[PDB]
Amino acid sequence: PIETVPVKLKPGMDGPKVKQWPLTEEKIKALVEICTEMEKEGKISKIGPENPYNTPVFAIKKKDSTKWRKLVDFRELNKRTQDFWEVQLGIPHPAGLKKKKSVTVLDVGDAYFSVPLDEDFRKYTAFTIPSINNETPGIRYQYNVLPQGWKGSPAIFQSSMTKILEPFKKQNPDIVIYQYMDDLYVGSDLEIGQHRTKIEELRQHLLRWGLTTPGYELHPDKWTVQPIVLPEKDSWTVNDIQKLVGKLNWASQIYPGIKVRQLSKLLRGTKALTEVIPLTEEAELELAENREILKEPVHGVYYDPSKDLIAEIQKQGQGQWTYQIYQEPFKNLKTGKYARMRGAHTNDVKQLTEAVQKITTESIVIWGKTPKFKLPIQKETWETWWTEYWQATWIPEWEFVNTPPLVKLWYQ
Amino acid sequence: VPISPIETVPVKLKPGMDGPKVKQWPLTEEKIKALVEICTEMEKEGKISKIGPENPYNTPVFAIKKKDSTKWRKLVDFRELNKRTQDFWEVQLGIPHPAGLKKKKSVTVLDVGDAYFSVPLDEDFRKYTAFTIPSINNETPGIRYQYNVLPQGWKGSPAIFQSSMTKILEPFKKQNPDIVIYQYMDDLYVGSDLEIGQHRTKIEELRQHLLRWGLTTPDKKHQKEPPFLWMGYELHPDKWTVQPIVLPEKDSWTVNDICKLVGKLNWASQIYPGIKVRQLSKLLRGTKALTEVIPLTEEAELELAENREILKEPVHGVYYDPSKDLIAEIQKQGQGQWTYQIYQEPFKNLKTGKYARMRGAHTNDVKQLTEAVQKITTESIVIWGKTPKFKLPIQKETWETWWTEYWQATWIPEWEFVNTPPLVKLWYQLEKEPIVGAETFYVDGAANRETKLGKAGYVTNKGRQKVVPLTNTTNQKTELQAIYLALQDSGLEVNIVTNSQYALGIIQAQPDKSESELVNQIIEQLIKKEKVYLAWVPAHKGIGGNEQVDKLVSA
DNA sequence: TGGAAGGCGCCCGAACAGGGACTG
DNA sequence: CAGTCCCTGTTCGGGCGCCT
Repeated sequence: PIETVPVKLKPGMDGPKVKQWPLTEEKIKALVEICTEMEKEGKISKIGPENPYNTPVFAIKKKDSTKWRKLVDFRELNKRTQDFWEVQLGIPHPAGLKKKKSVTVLDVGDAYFSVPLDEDFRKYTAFTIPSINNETPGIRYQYNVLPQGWKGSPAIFQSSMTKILEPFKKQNPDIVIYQYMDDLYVGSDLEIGQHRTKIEELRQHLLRWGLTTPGYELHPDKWTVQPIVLPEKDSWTVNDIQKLVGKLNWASQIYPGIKVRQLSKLLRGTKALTEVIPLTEEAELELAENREILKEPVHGVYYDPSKDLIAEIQKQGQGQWTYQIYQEPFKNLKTGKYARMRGAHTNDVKQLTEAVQKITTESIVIWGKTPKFKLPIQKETWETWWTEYWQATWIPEWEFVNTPPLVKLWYQ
Repeated sequence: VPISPIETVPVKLKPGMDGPKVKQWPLTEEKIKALVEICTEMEKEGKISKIGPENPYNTPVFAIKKKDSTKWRKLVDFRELNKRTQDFWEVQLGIPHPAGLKKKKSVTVLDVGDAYFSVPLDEDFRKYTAFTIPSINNETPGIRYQYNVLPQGWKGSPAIFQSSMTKILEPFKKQNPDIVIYQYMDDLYVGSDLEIGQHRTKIEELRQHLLRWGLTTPDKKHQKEPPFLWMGYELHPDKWTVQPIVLPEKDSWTVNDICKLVGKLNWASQIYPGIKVRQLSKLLRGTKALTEVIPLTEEAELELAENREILKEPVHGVYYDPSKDLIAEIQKQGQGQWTYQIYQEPFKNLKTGKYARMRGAHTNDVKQLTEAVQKITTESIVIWGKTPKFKLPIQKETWETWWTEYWQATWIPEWEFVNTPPLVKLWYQLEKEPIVGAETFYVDGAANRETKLGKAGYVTNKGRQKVVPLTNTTNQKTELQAIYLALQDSGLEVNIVTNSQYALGIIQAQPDKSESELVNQIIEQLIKKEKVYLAWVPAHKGIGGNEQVDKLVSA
C-alpha cells in the first residue's frame, strides 16, 4: 500500500555488528512473546546467519509501567545512518519548549510500525534473541517496518506526523510540540487540568489516525542551575584557607577574574593545619570580590548546534549528584545537582542511571540533542547493572572516567 | 537432475573477490588410500559432483585419523576460501552448562549422522568448493569434485547448519511444548517428564521428523543409559560430573606443559572447589618460546600439590531447581585469588569457580571482591537467567563505609555476611578533617628530567625537616617518596600537605596492595598510623611551607 | 607426520589511547 | 601554546583448555 523511502548508510560505512549481551529470564520471556506477536503481524521476520549484521536488544518498563517494552540499542546503527536524519529529513527544534510551564512526554513509537521500511535497508535491523543456558542458538530477526528507536524512523514518518497534527496546531496555536525519536514532547502554559485535558485530546487525534499512547510530566521553567559557592565561616584555619585557595584556583579556569594572592599571603609560613588565622583586610576584600565574580555569568558561552554535548557527573555522597553540560571545557551551558532519587542511600548504580536519564531529558527539551556522558563508574560495574534500571526509550552515548576529587568544586 | 532436500541459504564472496586456487600437500599413499576410499562413496549419495576445466578453482584436502575411532576423518583446509568468504553472524552464543539443566524424568542423547553432509549447500556457491582428488603418488593428475553440501572445514558450515537445524526442530517443539531439546551443533539432548515409554515413543516421532528432512539418527544414541556423555560431562539421574581429568606428572617441566596443566586446572575449577592457578602462571611471564623448559618454584610446587589433592576426591554437581533460590558464596584465597560456590541446597553445588584477575597497579580487597561478584553475576545470568543471592566475607559495615565514601558509583546486589575468615576489610581510613595537635608535614619532591636525579623531603610546623637525594627517579616517585618520609618520621597521628594529585589519587582509594614497592611501604606505614589526614594544595602558589619545601627540594 | 571450522573460558604481553605536569 | 615524559587503563592477538 505505502511507498518506502529509500535509505543509505553514511558514506563508506559498514552496518552494525554488535554482540548481544546475556539477558535475564524475565526479559528473554517478554522478548520471545513480544517478537512472536510482531512476526504474526509482519513487523519483523526471521532471517539467518547469511546476514552479517547484529544489534543488541533487551526489554524495559517505563516508570510505573508494569508492561514490558522492547528496546533496541541502535546507537551503532544510528551513528551509521547519521547524515540521513540530521541533514535530510530532520526535525527543527523549538526554543520555546524549555520555556513552557509544562511539558508532557508521550510514546508514539507505535505509529512507526505503519510505514514499510526500504527493503534494501532491513538487512541492517538484524537482532538476535538469546536463550537461557544456550539451550537453543540465537533466534535472528529483522524489521520489515520502521523500528522503534531508530533515528531514521521519526524522520521518515515526519510528513505523516505533521499531517496528523495540523488540526491540533490550528486548534491550539500556542501549544508547542517537539519530536525526539519515539517521543512526542508537548508543552503549554495552561494550568495542569487544562493541560492533561488537551493531552487527552491529542491522544484522541492520534488514535483515530492509527496510533496508540500507553506520558511523563516535566516542568522546565522550574529547572534549576547549580552555582559555585564559597563557604561562609566566622573563623578560618590554615586548612580552611588552603581548601578555599585550591577551590578559587580551580574556579579561575572558568571565571578568570578570580584572584588568590591576598589569601595565599595568609598561608605564607609552615603552620599547623588546625591553627586559626584571621583574615587581613586585603584578603577579606579579595574574598568578597571573588564571591561577586561567582554571581556573574561566564563570558562567551553559548550553544553551538554543530558541536556535541558532553555531560559530566560527580558523586557527592549522601545521595547528592552534581553535573555539568558543556561543549567546550569550562564553558558550561548548564550545571545542576540531583538529590534523593530512587536508590538514594542504597544503590549508586540506580541513582546514576536515574541521573543519566534526567540529564538526557533536559538536553532534549533544551537543545533537542542527547549528551555524551562521562560516567564516574567502572565499565564492568555499569555494564552489568544498567539495563536493570533503564526506564527510557532512547540510549545516550557514554564513556567511563576515574577522577578523584582533590577539590570539591561543584558541591560545598 | 539431482534432487533437493530442505531450504537453502544464500551465500556470497566478499565483494569483488574470487574463488581459491592452490595445489596440495605431498602426501603418503597412506593418506591417499584413506582418501579415494570415501571419495568414491559420496558420488552416489549426492554429496559431490564432478567438474571439467570449466571450473578454475583449486584447494587442498588431507585426512586425520578419528580420535578413539575406527575409520579415518576427511577434512578439507579452506583457509584461503575462508579469508575470501563473506562474514557470518554466528548464532552460537556460548556453551550450555550441566548445572543449568533441570531435573528430568526421561532423557535421551542423539547425534545427527554425517550432519554437515545432510545439508544442501547453496546452488551458485557450489563451484567455489573445488578440490583435487589424488589417485596415488606419481599415479595420475587425479579427478576434481565439488560439494553439493556443507564441507567440514569451511567457515559458513557451523552457522548454516545450526540455523537450518533450528528451523527444522522448531515445528516439532511447537507441537511438543513440554519436551526439552538442547541443540548444540549436531548433538541433541531431549528430555521430558513423560514416563520412559511415552518418551521412547516421542523420541521415535522426533527421529522420523528429522528423517522427513533427510537427517539421520543412527544408533550411537544413548537410549536409557545413564550416565549420558554430553558436552564433556556425565549426566546421571540426580547428579552430573566432569569426565575424568588427567593431569600430567612430567618430571621435567616445559612452558607448553605448564600451559596444558593450567588449562586443565581451569576446566576442573567449574566443579572441584579451591583450585589455584596463580603461582603456576607466574612461571609463564615473558618466556622465550613455548618449547623452553623451566623448573617449578617452591611456591608453584606447593600449589600444584594441593590442586592434585583437591583432585584426589571425586566430586559431582547437581541440577537446577527453579523453585529454589540461587546462592553464591565467595572465599578469599590470598594473593588476589578468589573462589566461589553456587548452590541451592546447602553443600550440594551447582557449580564452582574462581576469579584471580588483578586489575590496576593499585588495588584492594573490596574492589577485587566487587569484581568477583560481577563475574559471578554475569555467569549466573548466562546459565540460569538470574542473579544469585550472595554470601560474602565482608562485614556489612565495612562495605557501607567503602561504597558510601568512594568517589565512583559502586554496588553489590542483595547479599549477606558470612563469617568465614579471612574477612575482607579496609586496612586504614583517611581522616575527613585535619587533626588537632598533630604535626603538620608539608611535603615535596621533584626530579630532573635529564639527570633523572631528584629530591624528596618535608618541613614541619615544629621546625622538623628533612631532605633526601634520590637517583634515577621521576617526579611521581619523588612525590610518593616525600609522603613516605613524612609517614616514617611522624608519630601515630599526622597531617600531611602535598601538592601531588597523582599521590593523593592513589592513597585516597585506600589500596592494600600495589605493583609498586614504594606504594606498598606507604601502605605499611598507613596501616601503622592511628590518624592520617592528607590534604592537597596547588603548587607554585607559594602556599605555606609548601613554597618552602618547594624551595627546599630543588636546592 | 606438520596440517580444518566455529563457539566459550583463562593468562600473558605488546600496542594503543588518553590525562596531567613539565618544558621548549 | 605544541611536544615530550610518566603513568595507568583498555584492547587485541596469541597460547592453552573444553565442545561439536
